[PDB]
Amino acid sequence: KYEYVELAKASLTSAQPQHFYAVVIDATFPYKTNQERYICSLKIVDPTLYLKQDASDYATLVLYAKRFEDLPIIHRAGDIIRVHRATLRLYNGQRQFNANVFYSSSWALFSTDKRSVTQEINNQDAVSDTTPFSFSSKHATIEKNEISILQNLRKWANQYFSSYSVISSDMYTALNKAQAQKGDFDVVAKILQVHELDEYTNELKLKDASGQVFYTLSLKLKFPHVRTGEVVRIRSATYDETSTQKKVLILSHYSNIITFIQSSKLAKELRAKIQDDHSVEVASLKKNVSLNAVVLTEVDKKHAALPSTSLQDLFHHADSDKELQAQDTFRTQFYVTKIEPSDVKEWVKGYDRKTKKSSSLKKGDNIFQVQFLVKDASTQLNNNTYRVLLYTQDGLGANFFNVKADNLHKNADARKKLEDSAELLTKFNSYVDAVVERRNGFYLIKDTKLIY
Amino acid sequence: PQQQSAFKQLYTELFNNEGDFSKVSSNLKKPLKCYVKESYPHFLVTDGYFFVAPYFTKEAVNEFHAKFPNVNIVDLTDKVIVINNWSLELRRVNSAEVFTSYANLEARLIVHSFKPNLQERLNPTRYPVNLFRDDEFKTTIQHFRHTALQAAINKTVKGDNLVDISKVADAAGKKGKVDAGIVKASASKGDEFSDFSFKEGNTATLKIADIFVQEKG
DNA sequence: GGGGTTTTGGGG
DNA sequence: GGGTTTTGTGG
DNA sequence: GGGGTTTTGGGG
Repeated sequence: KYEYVELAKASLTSAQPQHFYAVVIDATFPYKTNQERYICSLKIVDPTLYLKQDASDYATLVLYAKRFEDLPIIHRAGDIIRVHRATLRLYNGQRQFNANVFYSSSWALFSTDKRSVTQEINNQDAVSDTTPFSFSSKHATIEKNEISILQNLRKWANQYFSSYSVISSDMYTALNKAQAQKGDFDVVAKILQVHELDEYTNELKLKDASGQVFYTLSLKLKFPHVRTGEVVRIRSATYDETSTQKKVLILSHYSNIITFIQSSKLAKELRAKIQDDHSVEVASLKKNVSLNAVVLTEVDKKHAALPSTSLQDLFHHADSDKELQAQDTFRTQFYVTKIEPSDVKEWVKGYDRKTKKSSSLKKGDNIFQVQFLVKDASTQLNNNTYRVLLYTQDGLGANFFNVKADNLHKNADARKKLEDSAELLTKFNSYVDAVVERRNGFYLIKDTKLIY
Repeated sequence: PQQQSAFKQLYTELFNNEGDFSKVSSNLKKPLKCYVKESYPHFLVTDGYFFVAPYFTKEAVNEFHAKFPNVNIVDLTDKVIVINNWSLELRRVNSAEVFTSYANLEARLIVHSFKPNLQERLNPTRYPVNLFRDDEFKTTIQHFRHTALQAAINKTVKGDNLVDISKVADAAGKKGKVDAGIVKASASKGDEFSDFSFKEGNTATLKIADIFVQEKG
């Protein structure tokens, strides 16, 4: 039987192991300190300790372990953690709870929202509202009397996050003032874009309330929950003074990227206030070489929720994988290495609806017949290039270039705009975000259009 | 604007000049004063911002063990060294095995001569990060590869072999294999792209383990 | 037996 | 404990 | 002292 105490009521004198339920509002990633020690530092809150008189008040929790796997990975703020056998002491004025997981202490994480982060990523349903989505040791036990504690704390957590910022202005620094910091700092920003730099790394394009844009590397394995349009808190970032071409934040092994529970007032306001910025892209288009990525296209709103499929799966597994075989419409990202036919003037051909044949626009029903040769992160090292078609005879991708089909041999205006788009598409660091439809072994672009 | 990291500027100019070390600015070929972060199992030195792995020639270590007796190299951790004679080469490697590289490409700092300064050498510096993990530098290497890829494809792909429109305009009773969209990027030998024009520098170097045995069997 | 932790020798 | 390992592209 | 474990009483 375990007796759970509230943060503010825990004993500072009795150095005896105490147990409690609390809401996590901040946490480092579990990190190693030497050869046999791992640590995770987090800030916790509850009905008796959550607000200084305005800024958010809190207690600290430090978990010590001998293995990485024995520590909790906090992907989201607002979830609940349960700790057993923690020793409380005062550390520089704050109530610090310490727990040696490598000995007799244990922890368990409970989802405040319907699903846990991982469950949201894998589209899984929670076993029950009383099941921990993660915990230390081989087992975890929740008694009947704990249910009310958990249900009441969740209700309180949502009230807290919906009526308070929780992560107050004193817990992070404005991006446009980052360069003035002597060391590391925290940030709260919206993810404007997630660029797949390579096999193991994502590049996040961030923008906070100050309007400044910054880029940062985010390992795919470490932070698999990063999503465009979402707000996150970054624990421990540093300003990169060696980056001249663009504003870059450097993260450390202990750094963490944390999202917010649905009820978060802060995340809701920032999600709406912070709007997409393309200033970096527009400026880079004036340089011969852009170290900044530029996504040239935008997919139709109805596909915004559709997951993306790599070129590796699209061309190498699409005829063998069960899941990919049952699908005919996919979303993918890639960069164009070359566009055929070479002569931009031949991009538009005359099409005969009856004989299913096309000819040089020296005659016919005008349509686009463009063949892009692409490549991506998943196929970066191989010796291949992949064909992606823009054959608009049936309407698919008819407005891709924002130029209606016309005889490019006669219409100088259209030819010029297409030629400019050609150079942009084949330019280094230019990428395409598009939806495709598989037909007779080929993928045709559709419901996709240039935004530059 | 101004590049604070000497290594970043050096390595970036090497890649932007097709691995030709003679094309890199001469005002950058001056003695390198760098702090030693690690000495074993990996010898890593920093320039105040990033860390790189120096590759010592057999001549460099013998000359070292002569002008500086008993002062072991594998114990230079947390001490500074001054590389007077060095060169930069571009090498094709397996990034999955070499962490000081990226995209199977590595820029090596060949060391010919270096002297240790144990004179309480200090310098408050930010935590050194792997240059081959830096955002901008990785991007520079991607530009390098993209340039080589594009030149090879524009030389290999010709004749405008466009998919016949009929194959996708009457696909009611037509089935096809997606691999029909795969096109070779160059005249290679294996499955990896290797059509580069920079001549892969050679130069013999010592394995960090041999220098450990030469000092402590 | 061996950890962590003090119980510092001995329970279930 | 607001920190720094290598497993050296979760750590 | 108490875990997990097997040592089933007794080390450091």
